[PDB]
Formats: sequence, C-alpha cells, structure tokens
Amino acid sequence: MRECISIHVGQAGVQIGNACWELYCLEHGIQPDGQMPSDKTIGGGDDSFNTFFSETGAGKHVPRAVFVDLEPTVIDEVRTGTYRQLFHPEQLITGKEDAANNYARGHYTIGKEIIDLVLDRIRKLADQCTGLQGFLVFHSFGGGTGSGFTSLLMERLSVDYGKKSKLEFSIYPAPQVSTAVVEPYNSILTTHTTLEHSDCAFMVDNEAIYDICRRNLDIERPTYTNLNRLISQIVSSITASLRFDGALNVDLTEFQTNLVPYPRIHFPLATYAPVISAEKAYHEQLSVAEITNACFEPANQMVKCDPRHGKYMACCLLYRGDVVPKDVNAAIATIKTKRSIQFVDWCPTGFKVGINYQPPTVVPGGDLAKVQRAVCMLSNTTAIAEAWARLDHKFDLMYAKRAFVHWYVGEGMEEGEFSEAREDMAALEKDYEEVGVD
Amino acid sequence: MEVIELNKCTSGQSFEVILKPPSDPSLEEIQKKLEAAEERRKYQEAELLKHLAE
Amino acid sequence: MREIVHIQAGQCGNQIGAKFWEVISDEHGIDPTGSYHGDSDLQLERINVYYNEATGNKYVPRAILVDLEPGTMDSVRSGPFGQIFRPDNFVFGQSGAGNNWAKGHYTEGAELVDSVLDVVRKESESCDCLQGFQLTHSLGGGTGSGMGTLLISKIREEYPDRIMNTFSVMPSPKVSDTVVEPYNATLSVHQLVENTDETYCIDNEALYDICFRTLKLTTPTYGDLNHLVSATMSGVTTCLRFPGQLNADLRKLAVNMVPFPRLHFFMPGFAPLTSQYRALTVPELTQQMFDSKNMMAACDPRHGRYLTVAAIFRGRMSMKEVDEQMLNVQNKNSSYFVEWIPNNVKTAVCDIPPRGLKMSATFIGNSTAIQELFKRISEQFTAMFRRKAFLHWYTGEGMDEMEFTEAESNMNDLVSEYQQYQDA
Amino acid sequence: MYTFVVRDENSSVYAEVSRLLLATGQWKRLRKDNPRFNLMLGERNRLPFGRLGHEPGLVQLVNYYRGADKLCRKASLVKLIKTSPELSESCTWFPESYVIYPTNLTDEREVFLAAYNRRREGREGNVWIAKSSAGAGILISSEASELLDFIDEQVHVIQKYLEKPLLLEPGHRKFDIRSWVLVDHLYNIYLYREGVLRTSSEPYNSADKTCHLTNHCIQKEYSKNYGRYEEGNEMFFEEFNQYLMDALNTTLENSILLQIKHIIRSCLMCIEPAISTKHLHYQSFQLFGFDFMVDEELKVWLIEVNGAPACAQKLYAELCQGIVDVAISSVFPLASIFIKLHHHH
Ligand SMILES: Nc1nc2c(ncn2[C@@H]2O[C@H](COP(=O)(O)OP(=O)(O)OP(=O)(O)O)[C@@H](O)[C@H]2O)c(=O)[nH]1
Ligand SMILES: Nc1ncnc2c1ncn2[C@@H]1O[C@H](COP(=O)(O)OP(=O)(O)CP(=O)(O)O)[C@@H](O)[C@H]1O
Ligand SMILES: Nc1nc2c(ncn2[C@@H]2O[C@H](COP(=O)(O)OP(=O)(O)O)[C@@H](O)[C@H]2O)c(=O)[nH]1
Ligand SMILES: [Ca+2]
Ligand SMILES: [Ca+2]
Ligand SMILES: [Ca+2]
Ligand SMILES: [Mg+2]
Ligand SMILES: [Mg+2]
Ligand SMILES: [Mg+2]
Repeated sequence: MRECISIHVGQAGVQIGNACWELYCLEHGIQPDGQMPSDKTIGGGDDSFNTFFSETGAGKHVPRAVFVDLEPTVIDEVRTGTYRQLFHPEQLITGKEDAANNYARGHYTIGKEIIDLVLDRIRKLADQCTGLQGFLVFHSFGGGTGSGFTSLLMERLSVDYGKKSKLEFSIYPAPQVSTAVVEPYNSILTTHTTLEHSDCAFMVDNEAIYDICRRNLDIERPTYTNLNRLISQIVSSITASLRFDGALNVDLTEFQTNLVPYPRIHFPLATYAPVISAEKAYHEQLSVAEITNACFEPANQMVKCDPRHGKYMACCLLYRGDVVPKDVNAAIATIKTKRSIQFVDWCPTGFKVGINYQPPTVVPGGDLAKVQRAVCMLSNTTAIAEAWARLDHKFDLMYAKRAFVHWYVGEGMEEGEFSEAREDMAALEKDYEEVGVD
Repeated sequence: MEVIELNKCTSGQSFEVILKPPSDPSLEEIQKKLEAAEERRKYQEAELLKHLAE
Repeated sequence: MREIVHIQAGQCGNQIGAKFWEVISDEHGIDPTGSYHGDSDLQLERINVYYNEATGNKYVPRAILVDLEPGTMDSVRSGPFGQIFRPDNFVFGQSGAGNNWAKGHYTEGAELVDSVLDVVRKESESCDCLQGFQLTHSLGGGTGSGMGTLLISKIREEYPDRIMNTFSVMPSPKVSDTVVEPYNATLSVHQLVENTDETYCIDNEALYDICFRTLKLTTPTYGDLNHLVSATMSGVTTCLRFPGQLNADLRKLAVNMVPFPRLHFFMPGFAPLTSQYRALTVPELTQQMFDSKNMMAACDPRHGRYLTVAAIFRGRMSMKEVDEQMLNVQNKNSSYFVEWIPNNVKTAVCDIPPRGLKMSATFIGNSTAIQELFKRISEQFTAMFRRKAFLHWYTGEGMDEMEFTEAESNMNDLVSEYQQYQDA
Repeated sequence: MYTFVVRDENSSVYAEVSRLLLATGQWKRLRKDNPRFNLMLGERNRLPFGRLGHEPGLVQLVNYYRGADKLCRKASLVKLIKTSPELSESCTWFPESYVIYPTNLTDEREVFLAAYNRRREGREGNVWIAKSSAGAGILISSEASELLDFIDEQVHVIQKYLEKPLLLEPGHRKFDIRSWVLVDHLYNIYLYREGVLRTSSEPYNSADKTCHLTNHCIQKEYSKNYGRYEEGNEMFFEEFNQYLMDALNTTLENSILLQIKHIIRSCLMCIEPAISTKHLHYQSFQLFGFDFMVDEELKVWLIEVNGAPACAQKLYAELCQGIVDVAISSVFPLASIFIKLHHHH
C-alpha cells in the first residue's frame, strides 16, 4: 500500500474537495464522525482505502488531505460542516486577505508569506506515509489563489518531493459562472509555471458542467453545489482505482504511463455517462453499449471539443456497476464501425478497460439519480487543445492593450512573464498540431 | 480484436483490448525569483512615498 | 472580517453620507440607537464591513465625519440617525473653507487634517483586515474637494496597500453654488486620478435632469438629489454588504473594473426611477439600467464604449431570466462594448431588495464616454482661467498660476487617454 | 435582430448572401473580430472552429463544415474513395486515380505503373492526366514517364483521362457539368435545380489543352471561339435537356441527373459521421460545387468537389436566396429551388 495526499487550493479546490471527500465516505461507508464499521483492523491497516485515509487508535479514518485558502470564509465551512469531525485543524490553512483574482498576488506577494506554512503541514501528512506516491492538487485556473499559489506550491513540491508524482484537477474558466475578467491571464500564467511540474492534469471546463447540469439534470441556473457534485463523481471515477482493489491505474505512476506518452501533452479529456436527473421517477437504465457510445458524444465531455478532428494517444475506460468484459468489447467493436476514432501512428489503437462492480454512489437528496452502470472515459486527444486556443485568444485580445497588466506588475511581477507564458502556450499549441494534424 | 492481461478480483476486473497494432529549478532559484519580485514591490512603494514626500 | 472605513467631508459629503448610513441601516435592520431589530441573518452576515460591534450588541457605523464648519455636522447629529455615529468621530473646525480648494487643501484643512488622521488610525487599528476607505464628498466646494483630496493623499501615505474608493459629486452650472466650482473640480480630479482606485462620478447635472425630466419635479432640491444618491450608493455597495461571489470586496471590484490605473471613474446607474405600485419585470430593469436617462453622470453611453460593466440585481427574481436579459443587451448592442476585453460585463444578484421596492437594478459602468464630463469641466475651467478670473481667491492662499496650468493639462491628458481606447 | 460577421471578402456567393441578410432589416453585420455573432461567413483557410459555440446565450452557425476538406482536395478525395468501404476501390463512377508524391519528398507510384503496363500490353487506351490542388499546371500524356517527371518538377494525382467524352453538336466539343449542393445543419442534402455546362468552344482533338480543359479561364484566354455557341461557354439545363431529346432521344433527368444525385448522396453520406454537427455545440452548413464528366455512353463520372465554389452570373440571385431560406432562416427564422436528396442518417 502506498499513500496519496490531496491538496485543495482556493475556493474552487476546497469546495470541490469537500464534495469529493463526502462522496469517498459514502463509497467507503465512513460515517461523518470518522468511524468505519466495515474496517476490522482498528487503528491501522494497509488496505486500498488506506491510500486516502489514515487511521487513529480510536478508529477515526482521517483523510490524507490539506486545505489551503488565502481567505478563511470557504474553509470555515469545512470547519463547521457535516464532515468537520473528519479533519483536524492542522489540515486546514487559512489566510485573511485573498489574492483578489490576481495571479501575481497569489504567487509572489501572499504566496511567499504562507508557502513555508503549507509545506510544513504537508510534511506532517508525509511523515505518516510508509511509501508516498505523490499528490493530487485541486484548484481553479481563474482564481488568484488557485492559479498563483498552486504554481508556487507545485514548484516547491518538485523540490521537496522530487521523486513523487503530481496530478491536477483544474477548473477551466467559464464566463457563465466566472467571477473575474482576468481569468484568462491567471490560467495561462499558472499553466506556464506548472507545466513542467505536473505529470497529469484533468481539466474540467465549468461551461461543460454547467450545460450538462442544465441539459441532463433540468437545472435552470446551476450553482456551485450542483457543479461540484457532478465533478466529484468524475473525480471519484478517476481515483476509484487508487482506493479499491484492482489492476488498472493502481498508482499515480500508472496514470502517466497509461495516458501521457509525451510529458507536455498531459491533459486527458474526461467523458462521463450517464447523467440522469433524480427528479425522474423512473428512467430506462442505459446498457453498456449505450453508455460507452455516449463517451464519444461531445455533450458529455468535461471540455467541449471535437475529438473527430484530432488524434488519440491513449484511451482508458473506467466502468462502475453491472458491467462484464463481454459487453464492453461488443460495444467497442460497434463503435469503431460508426465513430471517427483516429490514433497516432506511433501508438496502438486500443482501449485499457477497468471495471469496478460497485455501482456509482449518489449523495442522498442530490440531483444525480442512482444508475446500475456508469463509465468515465479518459482519452488523450489533441482536440482538447481547442480549450488552449480559446484561452490564448482571449489572452491576446487583452494583452495587446496591456489591459489589467498594472495589477500584476504592482505585485512585483515583470511584464516579460506575460510574454514568456504566452510563448510557452504558443509552443504547446504547436505541439498538439504536430501530433494530431497531417 | 485482441483482449490481453485480464485481471480479476472480488470488486471487479480489468483488461486491455487492442484493435490495431501501431504503425526543475532549485530551492535557491525559486527563492531568488520570489525575493526579486518582493524587491520590485519595495522599489515601487518607495517611489510612491518619495512622490508623496515631494 | 474585511472592514471598510467611511469618511464624509464637507457639506455635500456629510449630507449625502448621512443619508447613505440612514438607508443601509434600514436594510441591515439597525435602528437609530444602534440596536439590531431585523428578521433575517443575511442582514448581519456582513454587518462588520461597515459597522463596529460595541457593548450591549450595539452596531456603531465605522464612519468619520469631517468638516471645516460645524453647521452641517450639527444638522447630522440632530438628524434621524444622528445618535448612531461615534461622538469622537466628529472632527470639525470653525473657520470654514469658503468654497475654496486652496483653503481646504493647503491652509484651513492642513490645520485640521492631522486630527482626522488620528481618528482614521484609531478605527483602522481595530480592523481585523482593513479593505480600505470610502469617501463621500463634492468636488465643487472647499472642504470635501480640497481637504478631502488632502486626506486621500495622506491616507495613501499611511496605508499605501489599501483600496481608496470615493463617491465624488461633480459640479454643474444647473445646480451651482459658486462660479469657482470648475476650479475646485479640476484641481480635485487630478488628485483622484493619482490617489484613488475607484471613483463613482455622481453628476449634479444628471441628478437635476432625472428629478426634472423623469421624476417630474419642477423645483428639485438637494434632498431630492440626495435621494437618488442614497439609492445609488446602496446599490453599488450591495456586493460589499451582503453575501456574494462577484465584486465582494473593494480590491476584487477594482481588478474587475479598472483595466488601466488612471481610468477608474465609473458611471453609476439605478433602476427603477418612478415618479409606483406597478411590478417591474426583469426585461424592464435591464433596459432602464442601461438607459442614459438612468445614468448619474450625464454622459451619453452611445458616445463611447464600455471598458467594464458591473450589474447588481436586488430582489426575488428569476436568475435564469436575469442571465438571458443581460446577455440580450450585450448581444444586441455589442458595438458599445470593447472587443479587446472579453466578457467585460459581470452580473450579481442579491435576494434582499431595497426599501420600498420589489425589484431594483444598479449599474456600474467604466465607459470612455465619461470623458464628456471631464471635457465639460475643462471647458468651464478654461473659460475663466484664460482671463485669470477669480484666481485671487487662490493666490491669496499661497497657490501659483502654474499649479492651475498643470491641473488643466492633467485633465486634458485624462480626456485624451479616454479617447485613445474609444477608437481602439 | 440576428447578428453575423464576414471573414471572406473574396466570396462572391456570400457577398450576395450578406447583402440579402442586410436587406431583410433583421440581420446586423458586426466587425469580423466580434465574437457575439449568430452567423459566421468564415474564411477558407484555418477557420477557427474551436472558438465556435462557446458564447452563452447565442446560437452560432458557420458556413463551412469542419473536416469537409477530405472531400474537396484532390489527394484527399482519392484516399477517401479508396479507403472508405461505402465507396470502395471498385467505385464505378470515379476514374481510376493514384496519389503520386514528388520524388523530392502513402505513395502509389508502383501501383500506378502496374496498371499502366497492363493497358500498354492490353492494346487499350492508356492516356492519363496529372493534376493537383496547387494549380490555377495540368499535363495530359499517354507516356507514364512524362507524367512522373512532370510531378517531380506538391502532392499530385494521376487519373485516367476520359478518351471518349460526350461531345455536343454542332462543334464536336467537350464540356463538364457543375452542380451546386447545399447541406444544412440537419445534414439535409439539397441539390440546386439549376446547373451549368462549362463547354469547350474548340472541337475535341484526340491526337494543345484548349479543347481538353473546360475551365472558364482557359476558355476565355486561350480559345478563339469563346462565346460562339453559347454565352460565356455556359449552357444551362434547359438548353442541354432539349439537345438530349433532339439528338439522343432522352432527357437530362434520366440520362445524367440520376447518376449525379446518386454520386452526391454517396460522397456526403460517407463523410457524414466525421463532419456532422447534430450533437455539436455549434452548427454548420456548406455550399458545395460538384463537377462531373459525361462519356459518349451517357455515364456520369465525378471529377472534383469544390468546397468554396462560385456561381453562374444568371443564377446568383436565385441560389443565394435559397441559401438564406433553407440554411440560415431555418436556424434563425425571420419575422422550392432545391431537390431534397433523401437518405438515412
Ligand atoms: N466548478 C467550480 N468552480 C468554481 C468553484 N468556485 C469557484 N470556481 C471557479 O473558479 C474561478 C475563480 O477562482 P476561485 O477558486 O473562486 O478563487 P481563489 O482560488 O479562491 O483565489 P482568490 O482570488 O484569492 O479568491 C471562477 O472561474 C469560478 O467559476 C466551485 O466551487 N466549483
Ligand atoms: N479524368 C479526366 N478526364 C477528362 N477530363 C478531365 C479529367 N480530369 C480533369 N479533366 C478536365 O480538366 C478540367 C479541369 O480539371 P479540375 O476540375 O481538376 O480543375 P480545377 O479544379 O482547376 C476546376 P473546378 O475548381 O471548377 O473543379 C476539367 O474541367 C475537365 O475538363
Ligand atoms: N448632490 C448634492 N450636491 C451638493 C449638496 N450640497 C452641495 N452640493 C454641491 O457641492 C458643491 C458645493 O460643495 P460643498 O460640499 O457645499 O462645499 P464644502 O462643504 O466646502 O465641501 C456644489 O457644486 C453643490 O452643487 C447636496 O446635498 N447634494
Ligand atoms: Ca483498518
Ligand atoms: Ca517532476
Ligand atoms: Ca487658524
Ligand atoms: Mg478565494
Ligand atoms: Mg456649501
Ligand atoms: Mg478546383
């Protein structure tokens, strides 16, 4: 058994992390007070769920998580929330004034004054680990803390934990729920300084989650609670292999091996199905073929793009529920004869499939209906570069006039870091085009 | 269509299906960048105080 | 606990400032004696932003009342909510400023400014995390204009890393006290250009026109004008006083609204403006909110382009319909929004409506058309300054003509800067 | 009041469409860089499809199908027909073609020579034509050595030249047929009822490329009989149908148009899974130009598909109005000249 430490940075990271750990407890049968009746090894054990939960002598299962926010309001929700008993105060780190949607403020001004405190708290959880795989980092692209402090943290983690893997769950900015106009700036700045420190990043565009909630859940104006519950389901499907018995994606290293052949191209596209409204009294349970086919519909992707006009480098299918390998192969054979699935010539045209028999867990009273089977597809397609193209274009429009740049320069950042970050994104866009375009 | 590496357990199973064969900065450097930006903030603030002093 | 320190200076600043505290105390359930008598926890959620908590569950406004005359502040202390202010926060002289910027800024206000800063320091020392300051004043007089900008410069010297916000009342010949108002306004504008992060330009010309043309008031008074200011001030501070995600603090508002440091002068707007029991629909709120007749700056938005826009909707309404209407205005009039700042319109919704209204909308626009206001002041300034008229009131206080020339050039540069981004 | 942008100033078809949209009083044209548009008349090259459909509260439509270049390029069309089971190598309505990369750069040089030697030994007609998308550069020769050497002097394609074309009389002259096809956001295939025959004004000589190439520019510049038989070397369907009845005792519909409709359906249905925008965040339509050749036995052959076609001068008003009616107003309603080619989605 090898442990994993989760790090939640900024409002988006903390609130998503709160949703994910709530879902983990329901899946693992952990009560809000930390007690897990099914765990017969009291005070210890090296089971699969111990990769995410440490155990105390009293039987409390404590998440291996650190919550960081430069503003206390969001983490104070966790301190007084339903699962307040799960965490101890050493895991929750709060400042007093946030980064004000300014990357430079989160990275240089306020980040420098709190980076050592966060690393010391991270070191405390690392000392409880017999063998540490690495870290899962939850943050937004657009917030000042989520973009600015995360990049500083990733740099330091590569120094203090150079042999450990690091994976991201990043929230791509969407104007329908965005809180700042400079979010394209923060997204590119944090991508540039984190690119060489992240082994695998799962981008989630809030636009896609917003429309999925509106379309499939019949939510007129989705809130963060609606968005995060859906996001935690996708995160749970991605991390289920680390928390349950299995043979696919069993450690953080296997994620890079199975999804990232080229280190810079480490942004797999996630597609999830089925998303069924709980207000429907009875819904026809979708088959293995139907949910697998839905993995190739852009309307179900975490980032809206067209994989038909790109090339695949890897593809993983993560099933949860009543799924047998025979039905998966029958679905895949039919899909090949109907879908435009092009792989790069230097990679095999195949699928790595993982099945967990336990059906997905839904938070009681939530928006997602219980389903007999569900699938999350992780595909490394060059079509996800469309998100970079949209982000870079908005960066170019504002930066040509130097709009809002004085806020970053006033925090000690040099103007050249803007062009340096943009040039790195330009190279990243070129890399995607070379791989997936003839 | 070839299925390989089938591993089964109580909680589930995994396999691979093939349809076609194929055809860091140091802590010192980080601290220098953080201190360089902090110095630029101090210089800008000192200029403002100089401007206000005038 | 992100506290804001409020300062009101001069006759206009105190009269408008008093009405603002009267309006928001009603919204937060605070009575004239400082006791809370509300019925919703949303009123007290962000109460510490503007109010200090004292013994006996008393809420004392974090407000400092400044004047060079005791007259207006005596009226405030005898007003409806006069007893709620902290007695030690009344800092006043006796000589007055004589509608003279030099007296407020250099001679009379200089003698008093240190005692004001002592009260500011006392209020700031008790703040858990000070956001910054908001100042209410006029630019046409002597105390709010001259001493008010002196306070801003000295406050920035002592608190360089805090946000400076102002509600600045622009003079107009339609509602005018003295002929020297263009002089005082031009001198004050340069101070605001350098030493404030956010300035709401409240134009007495627009306030008079709204009272006359729209509200059908043949003889508007200052009280009628201040009613519009109170409603506007309540709306623009809604995101600061109630829970929310957008522009919840002064710095985040500045980051969203100010693309260039000197271009931080906002056009405020309010809806509805009814001369009354009829329910107002969400489409009606949006149309009136963006209409020039509901703007408080007397600038035509169609003569310029919107750099950034902040919209606040108050009341129980359909947020889905609010999003549709907000997107409808942008998509039907995209020519008036700059294309080099994507998604520059940000919308916030608050459940608690203002007193006497079910639905309300507050407009905060950073439009290049605000240059019309500065051009108007510049033309009035030059008409007198070319003949050196009325300058002796200022040279008698130690000022030189060169300082007027520099102030004239500074505002013309500001006008040229707005014209740069209106054609880009 | 809908909004649209224009990003192809050289498009004669959509210049008229833009003119018609403004004339309705319900369409407002924006700057070409304004993202808050309902309709984009996009550019031919590097159209930013990735930035479409990400504007909240705006249904966005574009006048091009992403991925349609596979049908509208010389080498791409040959590869698509050979490799697609729906079309197969045994495709009977497409000339035997081969993709030949220049030697200074898969490639089908040896495959082309294997079939070439069979015709040389078999005493059959062995005349081929070399062409590419980088032309205005076309060589017609019966010797394979000249064809391969010419390409070496970009990617080219060598296909069989139709040595027995249908020749109009009087004149004994060659021609080609252009059909305009509009595919809407629902992937309905609409064939414009009006076509044009771009005819050669010189007698066909099987033993000088003026009488062999039907291109309008090559006829108006290198042919001395331009406009002699028909105005602008353009014969419309009404005249051509009458000629077929008078000369060949048959109609245009039976002898030619049935095969044309079959070819259009086969090509567009083949690429439908790859380019359809049925479940996509933005919608696409596109106007296509199909160019056909007819042999002496009244068999229709497909020559090329144009992704950015122009129109005949007489037919600009009718076709452009039809584009607005079924491809633009169908998505954005305001306040038939096409033949619908029904198919299975
Ligand atoms: N999906 C999702 N997105 C969120 C959530 N909270 C914020 N965001 C997005 O994150 C972006 C803003 O970043 P935040 O995380 O709120 O800011 P921050 O990390 O706290 O940094 P500060 O500027 O210091 O406040 C916006 O684009 C929001 O749409 C959330 O709970 N769920
Ligand atoms: N296989 C073939 N057999 C006979 N003639 C052929 C031929 N391939 C091409 N041609 C002739 O050459 C002409 C030009 O070829 P092609 O259509 O590729 O040129 P182009 O692409 O420049 C014109 P357009 O864009 O209108 O299709 C055709 O109109 C036809 O007359
Ligand atoms: N809106 C409004 N404007 C005022 C009020 N009182 C004065 N003014 C304006 O302010 C200017 C005079 O400034 P004033 O505040 O009286 O001078 P001060 O006391 O020395 O700062 C003139 O342009 C007046 O039009 C008021 O109550 N409301
Ligand atoms: Ca145990
Ligand atoms: Ca590393
Ligand atoms: Ca004195
Ligand atoms: Mg925050
Ligand atoms: Mg006065
Ligand atoms: Mg062509």
